[PDB]
Amino acid sequence: NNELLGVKKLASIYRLVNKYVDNASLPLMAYYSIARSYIGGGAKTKTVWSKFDVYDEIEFDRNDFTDFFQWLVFLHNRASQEKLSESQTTINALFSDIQSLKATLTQLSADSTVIKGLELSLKEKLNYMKSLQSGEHKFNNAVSLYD
Amino acid sequence: MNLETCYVDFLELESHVINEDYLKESVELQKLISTLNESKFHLNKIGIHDFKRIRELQISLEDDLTVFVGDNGFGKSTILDAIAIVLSWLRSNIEKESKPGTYIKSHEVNNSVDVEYASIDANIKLKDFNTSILITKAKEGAYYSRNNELLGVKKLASIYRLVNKYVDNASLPLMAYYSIARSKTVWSKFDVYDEIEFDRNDFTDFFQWLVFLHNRASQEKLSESQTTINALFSDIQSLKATLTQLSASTVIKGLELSLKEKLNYMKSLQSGEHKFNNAVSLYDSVINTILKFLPEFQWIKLVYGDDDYKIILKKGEVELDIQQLSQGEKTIFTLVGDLARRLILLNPNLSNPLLGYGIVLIDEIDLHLHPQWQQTIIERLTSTFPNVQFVITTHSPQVLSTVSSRSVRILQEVEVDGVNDLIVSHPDYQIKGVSNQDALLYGMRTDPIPSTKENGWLEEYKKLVELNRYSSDEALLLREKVIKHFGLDHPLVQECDDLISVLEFKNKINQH
Ligand SMILES: Nc1ncnc2c1ncn2[C@@H]1O[C@H](COP(=O)(O)OP(=O)(O)OP(=O)(O)O)[C@@H](O)[C@H]1O
Repeated sequence: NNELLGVKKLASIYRLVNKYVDNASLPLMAYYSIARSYIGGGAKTKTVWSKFDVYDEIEFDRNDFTDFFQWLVFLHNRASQEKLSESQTTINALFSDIQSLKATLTQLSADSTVIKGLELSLKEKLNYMKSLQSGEHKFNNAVSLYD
Repeated sequence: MNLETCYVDFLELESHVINEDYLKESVELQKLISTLNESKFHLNKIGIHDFKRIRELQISLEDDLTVFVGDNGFGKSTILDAIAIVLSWLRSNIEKESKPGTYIKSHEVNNSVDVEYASIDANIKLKDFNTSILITKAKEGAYYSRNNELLGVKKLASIYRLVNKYVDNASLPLMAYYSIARSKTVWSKFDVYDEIEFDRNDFTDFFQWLVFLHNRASQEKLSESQTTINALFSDIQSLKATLTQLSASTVIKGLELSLKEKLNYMKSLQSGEHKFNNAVSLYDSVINTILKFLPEFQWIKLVYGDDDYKIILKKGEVELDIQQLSQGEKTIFTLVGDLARRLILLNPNLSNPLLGYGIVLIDEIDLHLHPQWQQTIIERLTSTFPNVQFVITTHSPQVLSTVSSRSVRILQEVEVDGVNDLIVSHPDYQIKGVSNQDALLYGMRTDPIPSTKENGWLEEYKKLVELNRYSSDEALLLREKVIKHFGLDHPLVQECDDLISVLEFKNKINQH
């Protein structure tokens, strides 16, 4: 007979902690046999991913390569969506205001004009942009993951 | 301004002038285009001879809407297939001169003893210009009606080839046929114009097409376009920074530089190709068209979540996944999406491409639809695209109550001189706004009340009551069955009791 008390007990702890934790981590197990040479040497569209998708098999072969390609494009589009929207608004406001200051300094033309007010507006925009950052604080965690 | 008169003189001018640019900009071309754009394309008449169950018939079609009502095996699908056969040849000639169209299948010929050939005739009227096309096939008859007469359609095809050869971004008529189950050249978008026939209940394919188009649209918004907007992000700022806060001669000197920068920024836009319905412009136009068709929704967008991606529709204050929709809404969604997709691509010059011209054939519109949906589909179809001709066949009486009586045709079967042939009639009343059963009785000639066995006792009890024999023992026995099946409070019993009381009072007065 086989003795499976230890594995059953250890796995029960992982399932219990996974029950009460939103994004609990799991150990990584993999095996790259000699058949990987033509895994890269040589269906319904997937829309849902999960950490248990990698747990179907312990070995690497065939369709895993295909899934990598489908996963990569999913990451790229996620970055592109976050590149647009409100992040572009701060891009337009902060750069133009900074450019407005820089040209004036370069121009050296002639109440001190409105240079102080422009600098104050730039400082306010920079402070708001810094406060708006969330998560990894570098475009959330999508662009950084792709790079 | 006759089309023929403008066409002949433009052809003569083109022949006289060898140079293409000389005739490219001239009064003859402008006159031809101007009179071509105001013409309204619509079919006028059709005749059928020895085709399937139809022996000999001539049908006149309306200019905006026409509804065919009939039973099973009455040739409703025969008429639509005949029109598709006629339009196939015109489409083939438009694509290329001297190209075969669709032939008549051998099994489609009538199986009568004395038949020899089957012929189809059609008439297309464009403002004042008229044309007619006849296609015929003989199975085994010794004498046939010569060959197909395609002379009329070749002139029209050459007209369209001429107009679109010199001036680009022209317009073409729309021909579509939404059939039943059965079963370069703007190909970058993947829409296929080669096939006239299209099938509904293919929501998966349209969903994937929408997702791929959205990804291409998002890709085009970046890269070199992001550079041009960056330049515009400073010229407008300079204009404001030079004319807004310092209003209160060196200060005015910078305005010339700012205007020079604006003109230089205009150089990049000048070196830009025409939109030609690019990926960005197609997406918003399609989405807005669907939103216009269904005003109950606020917006539609594709959301890439932390792990998944899906399309979210908002109505009221609730957000629904696209997959939560029922079968009827999916069918409407793909039908409107395909119509908008074809209309946008076929009219790249018009400011509002939803004002094109064409003919659309729909078979069994009421398939997979709740009765609450059937009562508003016609008004929305006829209001979203106001310049298209529709030919529709239907089975549901609920749809009929929303259609004017001037666009209703009824197919019957009558026998004349020992030969049974089909006939077309018209309703004798106005059926727009009437109740459901009135529409069923007048527009379909069917009994609205079933002939169930439980009904059999009802009329017998009524008849006994009307003959002043309600006190008879037979009536008393029958009342037990009726009152047991229906109940005391049912309105039908209540009116019967009212009649009983009225007759009793009349008998009391007469007796005294
Ligand atoms: N070769 C033929 N000769 C004579 N009659 C034919 C022949 N082929 C078919 N028919 C007739 O065609 C009739 C059915 O025609 P059709 O398909 O137009 O009917 P429909 O009820 O309008 O169709 P649908 O449900 O597709 O709208 C049958 O009743 C049959 O008698």
